[PDB]
Amino acid sequence: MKVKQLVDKVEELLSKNYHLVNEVARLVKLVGER
Amino acid sequence: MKVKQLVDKVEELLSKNYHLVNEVARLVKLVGER
Amino acid sequence: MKVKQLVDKVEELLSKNYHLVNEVARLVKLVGER
Amino acid sequence: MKVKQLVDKVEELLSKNYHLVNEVARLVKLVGER
Repeated sequence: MKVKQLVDKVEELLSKNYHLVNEVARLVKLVGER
Repeated sequence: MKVKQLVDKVEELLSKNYHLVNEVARLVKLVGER
Repeated sequence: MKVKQLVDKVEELLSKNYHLVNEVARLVKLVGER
Repeated sequence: MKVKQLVDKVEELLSKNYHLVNEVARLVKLVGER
């Protein structure tokens, strides 16, 4: 199923973005608190 | 429903991005006043 | 159609996270200088 | 919209996301060598 495969890929994309946004939030916190 | 749950997730990440971009802008302005 | 709407939102998120990460790199360089 | 349009877009997003994840890893390493 082409659409099911695409949605699987979007799900993984969204998990990767959840984690990278957390990483960025940490960097931004560290700069703020120097 | 999977697609709806993924839309909820992207919306949460869009809001988190919004506030981080705003925080970075605040910090750049402050650091530039040093 | 739910999938195309999800894909557009993921595109928006990725574009905004590119901007965020660009600005974080700029901020990190700035705080090292200033 | 055709399924093929969505598949091609999601492939583009996956490649763009790959580089985003790698840029965040690069920044996390740089900050961690504080």
